[PDB]
Amino acid sequence: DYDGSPQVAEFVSEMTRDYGFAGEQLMGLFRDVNRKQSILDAISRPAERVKQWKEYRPIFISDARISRGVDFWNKHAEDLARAEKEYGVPAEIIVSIIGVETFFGRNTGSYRVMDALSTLGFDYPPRADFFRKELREFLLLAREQQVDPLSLTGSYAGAMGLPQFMPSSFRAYAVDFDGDGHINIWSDPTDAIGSVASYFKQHGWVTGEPVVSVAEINDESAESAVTRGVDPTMSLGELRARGWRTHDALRDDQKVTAMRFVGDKGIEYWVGLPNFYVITRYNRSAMYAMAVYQLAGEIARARG
Ligand SMILES: C[As](C)(=O)[O-]
Ligand SMILES: [Ca+2]
Repeated sequence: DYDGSPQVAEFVSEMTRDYGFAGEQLMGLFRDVNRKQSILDAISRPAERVKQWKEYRPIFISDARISRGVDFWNKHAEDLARAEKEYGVPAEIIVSIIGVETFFGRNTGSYRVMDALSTLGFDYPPRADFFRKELREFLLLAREQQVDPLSLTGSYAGAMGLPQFMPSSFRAYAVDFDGDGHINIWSDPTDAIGSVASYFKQHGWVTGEPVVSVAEINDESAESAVTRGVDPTMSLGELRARGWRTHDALRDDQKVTAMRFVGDKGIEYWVGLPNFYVITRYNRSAMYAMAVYQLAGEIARARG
């Protein structure tokens, strides 16, 4: 497959030139790497019908998902208490991220990271440059952990372990959280716990600030302020000047988003506060962040 590709040889040339790898051994690795046809079909898929909150929320706030989230919390309560004390990130949020990303380990990943990132970085032009950056960080992270690169698994796009970190997030955020010398986000829940918290804190999480606020609108023209995407463009003072009223009497000066969900029992208006934006840094989706925030609430409810 990648035995003698020109681009593969030019990737190995940059690896031995900017990061000091041994080209010969590096090209012995790529001889054992498989091009995954199923990955190409997956990422070649076109626009997939986005779901209404009415249908999206019940997929992730299920009795099974919550129940297993309390078990996960019970089992690692001491590491979660440690992560929340050191990083200022709520424990229910950490559990909820892991429960949403992998269902607490049930869906860690079906492909070898080396296959996924190679297939993409060398056989998918639209984002090849991106997935060759991740391939590079992955070879770097496999060297740092002294693990062998073919033993690591992940999603079709190369997200790894319980928190589904892509290689670059692994190198920049993952932490050795039980003091044993390794960073094992695949099967060491302690490192998963600490790694998610390090991610959130380093993406701007403010400890003690609320995440979301229920909102009302004075007029249907205020729906023109619904945020297209997850990037805020106004302060809360702006949005309120547009006809949005938050039940919470929160300060004006802060960047917010405005959301209109078609919920279980009618239209739902939400204002996403900065911390809510930190959740979307994990996956650029308004419904994702809402499912994570509410799931963390259900699990904290059921745990007591
Ligand atoms: C896909 As990620 C949580 O490493 O940005
Ligand atoms: Ca560790």
